[PDB]
Amino acid sequence: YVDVGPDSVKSACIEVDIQQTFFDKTWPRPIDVSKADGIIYPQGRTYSNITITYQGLFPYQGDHGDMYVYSAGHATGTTPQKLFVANYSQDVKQFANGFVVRIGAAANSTGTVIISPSTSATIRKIYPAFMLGSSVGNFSDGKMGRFFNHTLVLLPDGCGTLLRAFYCILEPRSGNHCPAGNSYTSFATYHTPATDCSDGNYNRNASLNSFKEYFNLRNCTFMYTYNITEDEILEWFGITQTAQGVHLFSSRYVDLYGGNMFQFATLPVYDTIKYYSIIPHSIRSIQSDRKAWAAFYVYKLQPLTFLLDFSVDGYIRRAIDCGFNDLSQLHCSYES
Amino acid sequence: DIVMTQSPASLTVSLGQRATISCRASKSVSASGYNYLHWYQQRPGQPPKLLIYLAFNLESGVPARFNGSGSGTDFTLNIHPVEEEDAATYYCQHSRDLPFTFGSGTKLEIK
Amino acid sequence: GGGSGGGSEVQLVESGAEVVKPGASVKMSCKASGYPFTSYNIHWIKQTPGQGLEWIGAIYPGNGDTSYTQKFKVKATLTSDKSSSTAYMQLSSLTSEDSAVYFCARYGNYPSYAMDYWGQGTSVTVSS
Ligand SMILES: *[C@@H]1O[C@H](CO)[C@@H](O[C@@H]2O[C@H](CO)[C@@H](O[C@@H]3O[C@H](CO[C@H]4O[C@H](CO)[C@@H](O)[C@H](O[C@H]5O[C@H](CO)[C@@H](O)[C@H](O)[C@@H]5O)[C@@H]4O)[C@@H](O)[C@H](O[C@H]4O[C@H](CO)[C@@H](O)[C@H](O[C@H]5O[C@H](CO)[C@@H](O)[C@H](O)[C@@H]5O)[C@@H]4O)[C@@H]3O)[C@H](O)[C@H]2NC(C)=O)[C@H](O)[C@H]1NC(C)=O
Ligand SMILES: *[C@@H]1O[C@H](CO)[C@@H](O[C@@H]2O[C@H](CO)[C@@H](O[C@@H]3O[C@H](CO)[C@@H](O)[C@H](O[C@H]4O[C@H](CO)[C@@H](O)[C@H](O)[C@@H]4O)[C@@H]3O)[C@H](O)[C@H]2NC(C)=O)[C@H](O)[C@H]1NC(C)=O
Ligand SMILES: *[C@@H]1O[C@H](CO)[C@@H](O[C@@H]2O[C@H](CO)[C@@H](O[C@@H]3O[C@H](CO)[C@@H](O)[C@H](O)[C@@H]3O)[C@H](O)[C@H]2NC(C)=O)[C@H](O)[C@H]1NC(C)=O
Ligand SMILES: *[C@@H]1O[C@H](CO)[C@@H](O[C@@H]2O[C@H](CO)[C@@H](O)[C@H](O)[C@H]2NC(C)=O)[C@H](O)[C@H]1NC(C)=O
Ligand SMILES: *[C@@H]1O[C@H](CO)[C@@H](O[C@@H]2O[C@H](CO)[C@@H](O)[C@H](O)[C@H]2NC(C)=O)[C@H](O)[C@H]1NC(C)=O
Ligand SMILES: *[C@@H]1O[C@H](CO)[C@@H](O)[C@H](O)[C@H]1NC(C)=O
Ligand SMILES: *[C@@H]1O[C@H](CO)[C@@H](O)[C@H](O)[C@H]1NC(C)=O
Ligand SMILES: *[C@@H]1O[C@H](CO)[C@@H](O)[C@H](O)[C@H]1NC(C)=O
Repeated sequence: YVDVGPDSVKSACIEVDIQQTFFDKTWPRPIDVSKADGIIYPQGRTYSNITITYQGLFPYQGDHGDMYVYSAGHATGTTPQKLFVANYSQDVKQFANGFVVRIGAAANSTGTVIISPSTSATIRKIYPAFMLGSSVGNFSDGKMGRFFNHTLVLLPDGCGTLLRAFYCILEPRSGNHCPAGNSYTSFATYHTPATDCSDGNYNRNASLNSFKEYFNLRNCTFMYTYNITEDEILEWFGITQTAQGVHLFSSRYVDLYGGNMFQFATLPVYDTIKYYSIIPHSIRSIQSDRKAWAAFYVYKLQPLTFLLDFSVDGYIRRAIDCGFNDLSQLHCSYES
Repeated sequence: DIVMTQSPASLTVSLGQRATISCRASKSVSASGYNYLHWYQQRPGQPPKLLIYLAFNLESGVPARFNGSGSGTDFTLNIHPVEEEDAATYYCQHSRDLPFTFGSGTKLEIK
Repeated sequence: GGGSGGGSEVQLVESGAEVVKPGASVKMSCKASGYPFTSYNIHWIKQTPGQGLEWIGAIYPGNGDTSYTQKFKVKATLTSDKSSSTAYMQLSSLTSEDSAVYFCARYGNYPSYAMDYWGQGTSVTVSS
């Protein structure tokens, strides 16, 4: 086991306000394989200026996915108050074969700050946070969303400049509003931009510290960080699991401008991941300085046959989901 | 809010005999496979020293005559066989959840 | 009972002793050395002859967060300085019931989760 730093000294947790209705929004961004949306580049071979038929793990054509969105939290004047989150922690999904994630999709455009539906602002990219594991159950007061035994946490930190991946037991804390205490509604992470994101000094531990307020980290077997370059470009994240471990994919390190996903880590996680949930984040802004944070989209992977169209430099820029409709199947059979 | 009880208040023991100190918590101090109970030894005019951590682990330099044991709410420190250098006051503390608390302390004297 | 010899790597060195009048306040320091100052919480403990050890509270030097036990939420105020690697405890509204030796100690994180290292204590006396 590994040392992951200090426990929280806080005697209670920040109060968390769940209002699903403010987060129920239809901003559809479905998979378009003709733009190679959500394609994990096939592993073990390279191709160029050619079209192959391939059987791998892909999201299917036209899948709307599940949309998630993070919001600024309550404020009064210049005083951050309760957190503002959707009902994500109780919504435990099934990992199956894994999933890919469309990150920062609506950036640069304008949208709502969620917590105040009339206020609008320029939308900025925000990275998603995940909790994955093999055993789920209830918290003490009946609520779903508690992960047992070792749990894989994927938690961006450093105002979007870092990804932390760690695999430990999550011991719920007992203070007021904590998962093992009174008036528990949901756990969340947060950071406070006034103190945590002043230029030159991004706090690389601000989100972890907030996580550490709801759970004590115990029997941790690893904790990795992955530096992330600050920009506002559309990018894709993927995760799968084999007997060799959990595999993390990103477009960001190889094909930043195209979206092809390449493996950038193998985590030594050998228990089968059967469940995951999205960890709600809330940003402790003051009222005047709220921002809009781009929704992200999570699409499940299935075994599918695709036509993959490799450009000359070797990247996939067009594809066809053979099972999509009759016309696409006609294109597939016409290459055999 | 866990409260620690130590027994006895003081005890005098002959060289080579065994000393047993008990600690009871008002509520289980067990989670995640640990018992969050620690023992400190304190000599006069000095600050406490950590002896045993997480119920039964000896800190480095601490001889094996100290044996810590127990789980949940009831713990005991045994010193066997006692040497002249073991005359101290012994304190238990839990770290299960905040606020942390210590026991009243047990003063050990040697003949 | 002064069991010394040489020095260890990690040290907490509390400030000197104090005698003050009732109603005053006193502010004592704890200067750490030998470890990364902001990854270890500093805890404070009151020791008076007829109560043993009383936990006061603790501070996280990384973001200044604090915790107190109910009996001390008001009496004590915990602060830290990163540059000097120092922790401070200020006690206000002093009565005779506060004459005691006060300790700072470091919580060791993994493993142990114990007070691995203690300062030598600050003696505070409140004479009527
Ligand atoms: C912000 O969050 C980060 C999380 O990312 C926290 O990072 C913690 O921070 C601790 C800093 O105090 C640190 O604990 C120390 O770690 C060293 C071991 O070296 C490490 O170097 C890397 C980090 O830059 C680690 O990632 C390494 O990890 C290993 O395992 C990981 C698995 O994730 C692999 O990535 C890697 O390949 C490798 O397998 C590596 O572990 C320890 O030496 C140190 O131990 C000290 O404990 C006692 C001190 O109080 C002491 O008893 C110990 O014995 C020493 O005695 C003398 C001092 O008395 C020494 O001089 C002797 O040499 C003897 O060793 C020793 O001093 C301690 O555990 C964590 O490692 C680090 N974790 C990670 C993942 O980065 C920050 O704390 C957070 N900051 C704030 C602020 O909250
Ligand atoms: C977040 O999402 C979750 C999951 O989708 C959602 O869970 C729902 O919680 C409510 C209660 O908060 C559950 O309501 C139950 O419904 C059944 C069907 O009638 C009742 O039997 C239950 O009521 C019993 O308990 C009451 C006292 O607690 C009694 O007064 C009552 O008479 C019954 O004895 C209870 O009403 C609901 O089943 C789940 N839904 C699912 C799919 O699990 C949760 O509420 C959401 N949280 C927020 C903040 O939006
Ligand atoms: C939001 O707006 C920003 C800023 O205009 C967009 O970033 C820009 O994205 C384009 C392409 O995605 C980048 O162009 C690239 O230039 C490089 C290096 O000079 C070149 O080698 C490539 O062929 C590529 O065309 C451009 O660098 C980048 N701008 C910045 C400042 O990084 C971003 O894409 C927009 N996001 C959305 C979701 O609309
Ligand atoms: C990850 O990102 C930061 C850069 O912002 C790096 O940490 C900085 O390193 C430079 C010197 O290399 C220092 O001047 C800064 O003070 C560091 N910032 C800190 C410690 O917060 C870090 O080196 C990068 N790591 C890798 C592996 O790329
Ligand atoms: C967390 O890690 C420690 C291993 O260091 C586990 O503690 C062991 O527990 C077994 C039986 O439960 C004992 O036989 C060992 O002596 C313990 N070792 C210690 C305390 O160092 C603990 O069980 C782990 N917890 C979980 C849930 O896996
Ligand atoms: C790519 O392939 C086409 C036909 O398959 C051919 O006409 C063209 O010359 C090729 N380009 C390169 C760079 O090989
Ligand atoms: C699951 O819900 C029941 C309902 O009150 C509760 O008694 C039980 O303890 C919950 N599970 C856990 C692990 O606490
Ligand atoms: C993990 O915990 C779950 C429920 O607490 C249980 O089904 C399982 O036995 C535990 N893991 C192992 C390896 O036993």
